[PDB]
Amino acid sequence: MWPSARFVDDNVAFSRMPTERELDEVAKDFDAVVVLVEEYELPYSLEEWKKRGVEVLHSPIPDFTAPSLEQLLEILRWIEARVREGKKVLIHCMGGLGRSGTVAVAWLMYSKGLPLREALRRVRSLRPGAVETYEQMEVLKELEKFLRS
Repeated sequence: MWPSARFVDDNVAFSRMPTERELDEVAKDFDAVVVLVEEYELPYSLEEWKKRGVEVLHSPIPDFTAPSLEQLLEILRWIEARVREGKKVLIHCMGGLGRSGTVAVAWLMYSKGLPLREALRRVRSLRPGAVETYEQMEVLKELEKFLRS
């Protein structure tokens, strides 16, 4: 396996951004990637995934910002669809902590129904520093309120 990835369940992992040298490595282990980095901060084209048969969701979140609740729901629904297909999914931004950790926390709440406080603790046990900003925490609170409705 690609040990930079940390799995929050059997199918979904989060990590820092794979370099071009790591693409075949990640493609061996994952069938889909959620790319949270802006295109202009990529060192290769996302066509690199397509030539390897890996499905791509490109839903960028600017550095040090939170996704909207609607953006987070779109990403969650897409991860669920790949997982239902039996695929393994890698979530990544650049650093592997803030934006990717937020989506990882959201996935646990969304898929397992975990409360925010436990999902947060889980992901930070995996990667200390995950979910970096107040806005990232706040969209996770909004997601929780959404889900409990």
